[PDB]
Amino acid sequence: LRAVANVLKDKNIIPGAGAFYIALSRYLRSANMNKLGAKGKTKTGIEAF
Amino acid sequence: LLRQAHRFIQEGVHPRIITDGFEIARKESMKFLDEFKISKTNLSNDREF
Amino acid sequence: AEALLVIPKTLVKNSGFDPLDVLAMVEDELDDAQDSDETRYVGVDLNIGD
Repeated sequence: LRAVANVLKDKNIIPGAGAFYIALSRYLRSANMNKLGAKGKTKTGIEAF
Repeated sequence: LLRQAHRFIQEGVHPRIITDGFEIARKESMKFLDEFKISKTNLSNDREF
Repeated sequence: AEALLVIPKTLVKNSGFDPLDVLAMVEDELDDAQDSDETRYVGVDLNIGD
């Protein structure tokens, strides 16, 4: 009942079945090489995440 | 997340950079979260959905 | 590819230099070598650390 109630209150929805986890893991990996605006040692924390 | 960071701990990586890299990736994940989310209409015709 | 990195990693480790720092400087130098369109030979320096 609470999962359905959150759809009415919060108009935003996200797909499941690992759709958000796979898309976010691949995006952050390729974006770190194009940006390079943090630090060299930060790549270890971004790749591990 | 501790298992993936365990390999870096044995190599001499300080845990602060490991944690600082997570906050940077968390802020970048919020920007991708706004583009990835889909707004659902409040209309009552979504009962089928 | 990651298994062959142990040789440059343990080479600076016995000297006391941070093995994570040398991997960041060399990798960033190889990326700028392709943008300038020239052949650059990069190697580790044990005395200075760069």
